[PDB]
Amino acid sequence: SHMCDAFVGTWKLVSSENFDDYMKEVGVGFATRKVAGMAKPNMIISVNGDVITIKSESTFKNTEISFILGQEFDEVTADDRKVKSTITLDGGVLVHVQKWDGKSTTIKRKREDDKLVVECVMKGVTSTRVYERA
Ligand SMILES: O=C(O)C1=C(C(=O)Nc2ccccc2-c2nc(C3CC3)no2)CCC1
Repeated sequence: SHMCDAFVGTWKLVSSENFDDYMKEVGVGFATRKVAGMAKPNMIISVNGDVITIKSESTFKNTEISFILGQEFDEVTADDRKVKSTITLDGGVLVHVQKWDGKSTTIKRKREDDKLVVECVMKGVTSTRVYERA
């Protein structure tokens, strides 16, 4: 047992707050914001050795990242940004930093009760997205 076992599984979006404004701050255009905001993703998290895989599946896009904690990777985001990402575990929270064009955004994933809470921060704007087990 490890590290992320409390994250592993299949998770479904149950609430979102301030996601349109988060997306505006990251630079997402109108049409992508409207369709992305309407998405109801499932989040599938798995671990195999040192490799963590996170899949986000929705009607708008299916995206998947695999990574090793602390080891930077190049990522293409849902909104088609090319970013440099690093994911670490800090005090039981998965912290995902994306860097591009001299900007930065941080996505934190934490277990809280029976939920997986995703907090997304860009400049002063926070979005909170709550998932429960599927
Ligand atoms: O995993 C989550 O809750 C989180 C996100 C998400 O769900 N995104 C999406 C899920 C389906 C479809 C589209 C998106 C989409 N995100 C974005 C830009 C904001 C990045 N453009 O489209 C993004 C942050 C964490």
